[PDB]
Amino acid sequence: RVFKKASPNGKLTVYLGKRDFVDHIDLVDPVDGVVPEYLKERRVYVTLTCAFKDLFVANVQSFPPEDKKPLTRLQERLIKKLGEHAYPFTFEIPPNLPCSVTLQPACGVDYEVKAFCAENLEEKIHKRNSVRLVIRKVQYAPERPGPQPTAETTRQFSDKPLHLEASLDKEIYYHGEPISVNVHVTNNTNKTVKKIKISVRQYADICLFNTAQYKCPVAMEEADDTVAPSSTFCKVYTLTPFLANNREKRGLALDGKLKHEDTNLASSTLLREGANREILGIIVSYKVKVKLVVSAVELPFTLMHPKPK
Amino acid sequence: RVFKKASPNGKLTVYLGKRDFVDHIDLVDPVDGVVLVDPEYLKERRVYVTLTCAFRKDLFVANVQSFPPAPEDKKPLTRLQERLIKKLGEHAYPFTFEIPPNLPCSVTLQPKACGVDYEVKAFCAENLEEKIHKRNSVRLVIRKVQYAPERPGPQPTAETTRQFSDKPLHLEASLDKEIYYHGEPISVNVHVTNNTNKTVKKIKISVRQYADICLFNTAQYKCPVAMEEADDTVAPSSTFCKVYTLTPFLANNREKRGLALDGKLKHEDTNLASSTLLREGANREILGIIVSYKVKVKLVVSAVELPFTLMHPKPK
Amino acid sequence: DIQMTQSPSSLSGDRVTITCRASQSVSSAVAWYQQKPGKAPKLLIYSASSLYSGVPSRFSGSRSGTDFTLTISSLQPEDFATYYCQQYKYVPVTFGQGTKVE
Amino acid sequence: DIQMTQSPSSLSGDRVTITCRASQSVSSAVAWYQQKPGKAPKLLIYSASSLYSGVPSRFSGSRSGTDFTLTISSLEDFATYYCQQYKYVPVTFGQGTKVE
Amino acid sequence: SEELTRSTHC
Amino acid sequence: SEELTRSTHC
Amino acid sequence: VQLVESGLVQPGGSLRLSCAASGFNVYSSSIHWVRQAPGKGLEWVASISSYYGYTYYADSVKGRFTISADTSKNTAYDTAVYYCARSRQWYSGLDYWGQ
Amino acid sequence: VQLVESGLVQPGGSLRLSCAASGFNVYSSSIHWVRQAPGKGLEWVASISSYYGYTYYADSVKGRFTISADTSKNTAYLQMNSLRAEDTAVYYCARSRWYSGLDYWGQ
Repeated sequence: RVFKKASPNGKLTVYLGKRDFVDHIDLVDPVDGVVPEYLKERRVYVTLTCAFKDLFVANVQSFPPEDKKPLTRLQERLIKKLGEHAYPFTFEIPPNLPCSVTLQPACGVDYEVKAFCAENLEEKIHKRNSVRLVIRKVQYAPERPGPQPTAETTRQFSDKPLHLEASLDKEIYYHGEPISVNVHVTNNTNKTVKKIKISVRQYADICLFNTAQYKCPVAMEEADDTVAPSSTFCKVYTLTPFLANNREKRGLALDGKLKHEDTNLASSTLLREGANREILGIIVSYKVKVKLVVSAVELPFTLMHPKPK
Repeated sequence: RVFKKASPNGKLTVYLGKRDFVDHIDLVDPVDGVVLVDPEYLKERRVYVTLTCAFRKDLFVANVQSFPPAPEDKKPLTRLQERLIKKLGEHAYPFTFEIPPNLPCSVTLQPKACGVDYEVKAFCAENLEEKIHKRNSVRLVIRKVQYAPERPGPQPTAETTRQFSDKPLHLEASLDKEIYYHGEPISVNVHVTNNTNKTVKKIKISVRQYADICLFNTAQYKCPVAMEEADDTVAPSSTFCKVYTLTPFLANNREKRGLALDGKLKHEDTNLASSTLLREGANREILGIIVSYKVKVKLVVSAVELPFTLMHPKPK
Repeated sequence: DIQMTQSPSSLSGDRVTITCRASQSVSSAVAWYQQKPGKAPKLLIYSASSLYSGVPSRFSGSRSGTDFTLTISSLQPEDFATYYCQQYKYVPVTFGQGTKVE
Repeated sequence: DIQMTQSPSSLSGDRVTITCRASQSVSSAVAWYQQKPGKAPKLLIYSASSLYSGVPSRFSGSRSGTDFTLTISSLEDFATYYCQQYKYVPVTFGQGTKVE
Repeated sequence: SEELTRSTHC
Repeated sequence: SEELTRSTHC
Repeated sequence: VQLVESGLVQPGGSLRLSCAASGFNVYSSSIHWVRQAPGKGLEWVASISSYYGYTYYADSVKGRFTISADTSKNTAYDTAVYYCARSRQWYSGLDYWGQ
Repeated sequence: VQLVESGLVQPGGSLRLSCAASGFNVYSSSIHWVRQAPGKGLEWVASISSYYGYTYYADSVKGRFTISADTSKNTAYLQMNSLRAEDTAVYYCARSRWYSGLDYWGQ
């Protein structure tokens, strides 16, 4: 089932067989679709764009040899459906680029598909004749779980240092699920500590001229579980991420949005290779900060949806 | 077989069952048609037809709206209008007008062609107040048209004795009929009786097209559109007859700007302007252009006329 | 130019129906003609419907899209003749190849 | 309120199919549920085509425009079956079709 | 700028 | 100002 | 994994319905309720996906009922059976069902 | 009220075809000629729309044929010249008229 949007003049139509295009970590799926007796100029253009500033822009014309990218499976079915005035187009989406993710009021990055007619790009478009689509490059959790993302710190003061010991079930979590934070401190110190603070913070990397980072919590529980000195403590906690308890937090990262929607929080999205190459746009991720109050440990975890069936 | 034109937005269409409409002399046929819109995307909730006579200054202007059906605006469907709607379905709505007599046919001036124009403009709007958007309208041009009285108008004829020579110089003009068909050979069956003591050099056979117009005031002009000059002398105290022949054709006037044609649809070059017929016996104040012919025959010294209506035959 | 073609080339009171089709949109501006051996043709029908005066009523013009048709309600003994269908919107005019009947 | 409606009302390993009518465009937002009366519904189909985990292969979701439908290619299937609609809030189950 | 007045027969 | 992204299935 | 619920009263009376799942969590749930008169069809009354904090109700009951989710024991809160139900967070039909 | 046309030559040569009507005039109508090779269909060659004064020609005769109308005797002429081998046919003059078909014909 292909979405179609038709131009104000009613001449032009653009087809995209979907707009939640997948990524495989190694490569991003190329866009494909179907775009003159009105536009006597006898030519049409597809422009694929990501915009936050347009991060990247590419241009192709389905109508009327150097663009003969071989016809994709569903796209040929579309041509056969439409006939003589139907012409294929496709885009090699470059990797090293974001997914569709937005900011809480759509702000953030967005992918714009603009199909229009003209004699050449140098000529200005007319709203009377184009179709504008918005799309979502999206990425789903690896099938391979990470390590049990344990972290420890024997915070030293009391000759026997205070021990902070922490574990989760997974680095790779599904969205809307709890996190079974499982912690085992050892308070062999000569003092008491009253409150253990369990939190999840969204960290959001943004870069357009410099690497900018901004963070705020999206899951919280306060545990007054005072651990006495010369004592070790053991119980599992439970946080869970959801956007309702934080609607007031301006600029918090949310998932892709087409025009206006309450699609849930922004999913963390992966880097490519071990190169840590500085991708432009938005990257976010989550860590479980458990902090014993003075009288801290974080366990990194990727959060994103499972692979849709 | 009905004409269609669709607006630049493509959702709006207008229909007319024909683009030339006859005048019966007593009443002039009203327009009928259908305006198409997309009610499912039409939040404007209204549509307009305007039928306008336009002298390239508008004249008679009328506003009708098939949608949303106003029960106070119901006129019964014409057989063609219902034949259209029943084919279009629930999304289509008819309209029909009442063109008042006193309004000319579509006749134009020899070089959009100047002269009157009937311009069926269908457009969408919530109310008449807002300006009409270019992407939101259609513009069909059409003609009111006029045809021969089928009963042959009884023989027109003229005469004049013109004294200088106590004996008279006298002539007659007799022609087959006043109503003529465009392109028909005109048989100018004139006669002259010259008892006088003076000669004549040339007899001048021609046709002239008068052009009545009422826009700034009542105004008039004329143009010759047929011609034959004969050196035929009639001697003193002598009599003569000869059946001359003529026909009018636009080619030899292509350079004579202002000569009237029947209405150019877009940029046609159809036959010269037909002479129209007034209503009633009175000199009623019909708008726009009235054109008519007279055969002029003159003896150059050493003048007879006859009105005629060279206009198309009633189409079969 | 518009090509216009007809079928069948030849065939032998039976009703006669025949059709031809035009290569481009020409509206109803089609003529029809018939002609007995060695004579100039006689006009039957204009604007693909209108029967010209004196023509036997059995001759009748029809249309569908850019396909135009003629029907003779019967093959009278005097109906062995050539026939052309011809468009007249555009110059050059184009007569088809026509039908002989017997 | 999409007054989505369902037919047939009832019928008696054999192949069968059931159809529902949408009052407006609702994209793919349909479901199908098999209920034995006295038992809570259990989901068969999502987005009018997709078989849910563990459902027998007999249950094939079908569509043609605002026509949604179901094909049980072979009838425990003497049970009540509901179509659904959810593109717009509120949802609106239909009258349900039993089998015998 | 590019409409067309092109026929249909009911 | 009033386009729409309806679906179509091949 | 299971879902259960709990909670006869004269016209004008009141009730406190409650439903509990096991093996899985509330926030993975758009908490619906649905009812059925004997021998009749099925009707959505109310739903709450606390993930967004929106409570949805049917027109037939608007304003009368109130729906809320007991997050702390994996639980949420006209003669007809009443079902507490769950759907995903995407909505792919009511897939977990109460007793 | 009837039409006739009147008037062999070596290739590269010429003839005049004289086209004569009776009972009605030329200006009422456009004048045409039409070819007909033996056993084959006809083709519009040239025509003078006498009222308009304009004239048009076909591809297969273009520029080499020419046509004119003698109004003084209700007659028109074909200036056929330089005939090539395929121009052998039974020629007709024609008169028409709005072109309610091509209505009058010679012999």
